[PDB]
Amino acid sequence: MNIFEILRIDEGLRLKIYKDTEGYYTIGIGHLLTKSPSLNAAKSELDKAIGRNCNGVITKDEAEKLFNQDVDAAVRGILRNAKLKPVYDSLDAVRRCALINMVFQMGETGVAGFTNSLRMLQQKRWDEAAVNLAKSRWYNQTPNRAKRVITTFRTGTWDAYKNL
Repeated sequence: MNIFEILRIDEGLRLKIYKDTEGYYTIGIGHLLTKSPSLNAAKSELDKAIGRNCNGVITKDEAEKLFNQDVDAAVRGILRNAKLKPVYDSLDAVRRCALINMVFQMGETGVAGFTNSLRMLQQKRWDEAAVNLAKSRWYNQTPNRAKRVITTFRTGTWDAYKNL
């Protein structure tokens, strides 16, 4: 299983503008368009992102294009972040997917803020980090998805997504 597949599972795929779990305008595979309340603002950002007049709808290919860009961006962001890079470099390949998934969801800034948990991952105290990570707004808001990432960090396997 790879990052693309895991994220495709956690975000879904929507070809029309929709509101994410926080009420923000999104399209494709978790591609945030805007945090503004205006649909026009969103359709505007949409057309700018795709390079065409979309009228709030895109194609599968266009979604996949945004998705590759976003994943790429997440990785790069991890690599350039002083708090994140060291954690990421210390981890195994599976666990690296878990960190990227959180960053894709919440931004580098948001993740860089889990100081305690990051330290614990770095030290490879899996159980402790899993408990610490659960004590967050992230977990309370999106519990099922959070459990999937968390078990991934805890077990170092893809079992949580093997059901799915």
